[PDB]
Amino acid sequence: DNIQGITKPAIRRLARRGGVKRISGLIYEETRGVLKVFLENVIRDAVTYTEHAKRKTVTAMDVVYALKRQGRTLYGFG
Amino acid sequence: DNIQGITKPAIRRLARRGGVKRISGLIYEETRGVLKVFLENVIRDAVTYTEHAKRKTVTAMDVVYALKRQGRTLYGFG
Amino acid sequence: SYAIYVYKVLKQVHPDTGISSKAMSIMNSFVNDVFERIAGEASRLAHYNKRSTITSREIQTAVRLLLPGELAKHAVSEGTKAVTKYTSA
Amino acid sequence: SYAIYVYKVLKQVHPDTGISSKAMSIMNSFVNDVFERIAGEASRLAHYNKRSTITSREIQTAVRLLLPGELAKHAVSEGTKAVTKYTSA
Amino acid sequence: TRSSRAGLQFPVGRVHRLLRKGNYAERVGAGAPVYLAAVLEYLTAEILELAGNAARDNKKTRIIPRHLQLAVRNDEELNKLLGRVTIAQGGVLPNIQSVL
Amino acid sequence: TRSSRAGLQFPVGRVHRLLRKGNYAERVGAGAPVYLAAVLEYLTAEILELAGNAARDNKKTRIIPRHLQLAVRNDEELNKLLGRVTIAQGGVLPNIQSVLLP
Amino acid sequence: RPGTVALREIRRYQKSTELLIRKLPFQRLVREIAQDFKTDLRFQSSAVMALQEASEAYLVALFEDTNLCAIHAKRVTIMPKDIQLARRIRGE
Amino acid sequence: PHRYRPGTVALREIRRYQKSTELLIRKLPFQRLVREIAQDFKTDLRFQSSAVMALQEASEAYLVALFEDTNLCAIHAKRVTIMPKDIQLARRIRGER
DNA sequence: TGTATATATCTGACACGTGCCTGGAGACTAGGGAGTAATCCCCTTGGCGGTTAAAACGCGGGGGACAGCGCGTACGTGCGTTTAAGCGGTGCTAGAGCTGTCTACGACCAATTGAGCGGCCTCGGCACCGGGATTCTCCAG
DNA sequence: CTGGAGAATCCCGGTGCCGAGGCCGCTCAATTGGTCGTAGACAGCTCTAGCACCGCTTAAACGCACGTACGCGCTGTCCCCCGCGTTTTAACCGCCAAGGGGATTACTCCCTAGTCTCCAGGCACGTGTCAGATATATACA
Repeated sequence: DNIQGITKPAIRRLARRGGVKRISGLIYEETRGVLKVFLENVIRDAVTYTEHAKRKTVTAMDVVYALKRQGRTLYGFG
Repeated sequence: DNIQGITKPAIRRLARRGGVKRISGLIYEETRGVLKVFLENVIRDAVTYTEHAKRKTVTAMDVVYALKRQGRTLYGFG
Repeated sequence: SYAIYVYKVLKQVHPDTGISSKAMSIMNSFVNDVFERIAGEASRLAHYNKRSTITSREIQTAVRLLLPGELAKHAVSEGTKAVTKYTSA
Repeated sequence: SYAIYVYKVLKQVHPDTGISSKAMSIMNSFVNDVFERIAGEASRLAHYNKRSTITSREIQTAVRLLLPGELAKHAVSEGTKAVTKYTSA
Repeated sequence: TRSSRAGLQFPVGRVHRLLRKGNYAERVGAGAPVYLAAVLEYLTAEILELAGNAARDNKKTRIIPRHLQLAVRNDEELNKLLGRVTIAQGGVLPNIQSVL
Repeated sequence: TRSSRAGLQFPVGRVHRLLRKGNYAERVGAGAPVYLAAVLEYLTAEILELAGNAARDNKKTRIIPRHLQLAVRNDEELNKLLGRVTIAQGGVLPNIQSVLLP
Repeated sequence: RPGTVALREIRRYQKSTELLIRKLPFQRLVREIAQDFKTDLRFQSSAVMALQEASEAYLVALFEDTNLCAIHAKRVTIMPKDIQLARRIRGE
Repeated sequence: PHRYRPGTVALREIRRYQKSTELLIRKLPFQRLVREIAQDFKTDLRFQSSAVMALQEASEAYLVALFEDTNLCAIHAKRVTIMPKDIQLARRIRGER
């Protein structure tokens, strides 16, 4: 139940950096939905790269390759 | 001023093609503006292709390469 | 030009249906498009595990990267079994 | 890596400024990222003129495609300056 | 053919020729264009099935890129495949909003 | 190195040797990657110069990736070049709109 | 009535596939702005019509995102601020 | 009765966590969520924890892309309120739906 | 006014059909790309075990998106008119393809060599921190 | 309302930690003295393609009446995110073994490019006829 482990007032603080005055309660769960979609895409293709490398231990270079291919390239991790 | 060759009734027919009922006069020159920005982009990088190619007749494969670069894939010309 | 194989498989599937030259160029540019999608992704994929030889496991892995779910299972099915029938010769 | 080169040019520009290793990996990763950006653009544009060889006109074309404006022309001035200075020797 | 080795129709040696002169690696295993041309022949098969059935069901006899337009826009997997892709001579699908 | 031969710092042999070892073309022209790495010391001077200036703007000596974050995002050409790509631990450009203010 | 026949016109231009704008002032506009870099290039006319193809395809896509804005802003009257949101999310 | 106004305090703390440079969520439920969702696909997965830290980083950065983008969407709709049509709209404009 | 339904001949487009040639395989080779046996160590897994900050939870508060109404407009339809785009017909005109052409340019071997690689002190920049100065401000006029 | 008690936050001055910075061999990665068939621009000019003048026309476009249909402002809502404070739970700090997995020893394997041919698969390069374009003739909302 760690999709609930990202807590509701933490999502409210994501509206604090997000700049929201009035927060509908449905936004939390749909945010967990898009979150679930985004994450399961990333680990899905990432574990596809992992199974090509004949591995059992997931490295960060997987999500380097995926987030490169997902157009959200991240730095500072090689 | 052949930007007026992009006629206001044609903008109306494309707006109906988008399903627009009440069309402000504000919309037409804004269409000329943002559309012409896309035009300046296309003539810019396209003339970078052709002038890079040192050729004097701009062919179709040039703007195939250009729209290809813009994330804008078009079929039926290759 | 890709009129040969698209048009012949078209004669294998839809006998009573016509085609324009425009859509035939759409087929040519389409196979060129996704062809270079796969060649690019696999070309990145081989270096990722320090390999320099383009074999089929990289390709089928790339299919597992690209196609979502159902048609990925169908593409792995008919394509992988097509490779198996290729190995039967 | 390229941390020492960013270190040297850093001390050419800002001698009185430190740097963190994490930001060093941020911008080293950025340098490598743009390195494959120009490598890919140089690859497709190398395919376009169908040459076996990429020169500074193709690379210059790639930068003048990607980089927005006069600062790119000053990069043409710096690159043409140092390379053209390096040429006849 | 090597398609006759495989039982298929896409050209193994010609797609493999595009692999050899597509300039991606120095030495290339020949097993990759078999699965490549196999998958492209399958994707080709369902997209031509949507083509001939889509244009044929609409009281039309020749496939026109209009029917490529509402053929792709009637599909979700092709929407996943051809999202940044524009079809020439296609127009749009008959898509009018309920507000319209 | 050929860099100091050309009045550069960025390595010619490593990068040009990667230009053979990257699977792009058959032949690798000599003047192209030195021109390229010269553009790299140009843009490196751009973002590093902005990084030193911004690191001084909070009166600090050592650069944190925050100053990279508002270094790129406050430049027109950098943020236009880097609207899609995210850096780690950089943070967010502070932006108050009219919806917060009365 | 102002619009039902126009809705049929919506079904016609959403049914038709060819272009709608006068092609010679369009071509002289292409050459006109094109004189910023070199005057009087040689063109395929169909290439110019293909710039019109992908260009107006981007336009119709902007009518769809602006259209969803008008759905979202509860209106049928598109505004330049609707184009501000649409271009803004597209990053323009 | 040490009270404040009902509303200004949230705006100031908005000014802080917009103005500042830190994450908002925990570490271990995220890490066990990496393990949790990841067990569904292949068994016996061993995880670099710094990869999990990087994925939490890119996660919340993508969340900044989310709430800032759909923030501007709700701003256009004459609202300070986020509605589900903001999310589904803006992600449809992204081409995601 | 828009729609549906047999009738008719004409067009050109794509299927068909002819002539030329090219494109990928068959066998053979060679040494090396890449799995593999072994296999080791250290590090990540999965827990213990003390700590405490997190977040949830309750109790209201006054004002947010929408709604009802309603004012007050900006434009779509129709219509006259002519007109420049369309058309089409031809005339004038040069631009990339083709053949060559002629030699430079990155492989190619090995030799060199010295810059960074791996690693180890280390200085003071900074990271909380005790405590104060100052501005902002929630609630009073 | 302007204008202050009290937090917000910057600041003024410790400290002490190890992070960046610098220090020390030592290569191994970059650099080059030399060969080696060659890849790409221009010479020359086309012929096709593409711009341009001549000359008639029309839904398109531009101009105009009108009567609308929609954008939004004023007031009203209650409930709902936030305010105050509270209470727990698992997050967090610090700790133990372990065998897995990545690396490291070459090992050891067959494979994947180079060459000539081949020769029919396949690609230049034309006609026709019929779905449809476009009428040709027919009944209804």
